[PDB]
Amino acid sequence: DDVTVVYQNGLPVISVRLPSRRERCQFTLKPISDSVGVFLRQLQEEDRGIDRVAIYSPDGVRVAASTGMDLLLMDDFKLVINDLTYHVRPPKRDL
Ligand SMILES: [Mg+2]
Ligand SMILES: [Mg+2]
Repeated sequence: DDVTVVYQNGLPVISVRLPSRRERCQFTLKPISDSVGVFLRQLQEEDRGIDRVAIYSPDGVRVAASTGMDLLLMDDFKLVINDLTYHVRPPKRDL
């Protein structure tokens, strides 16, 4: 039921269950040009049931929206969607 990150054709695909449906949904991101803020906006656009979304470091520090997805994906992070927190573990890719 978690959030997964899987590279397909060289790009990260992030799959998540959103609050309003059981059908999981996947988001493909461009690491070098998309930011954290872009991903969060896509989540909100996909599900109007989302009131709150944010990404945190494993230590619980909020990640800036302008941070590139490539930088975020170098390590674990937390994704908060409404009242649920997901621990996300991306595969270690160089930089
Ligand atoms: Mg995935
Ligand atoms: Mg991280």
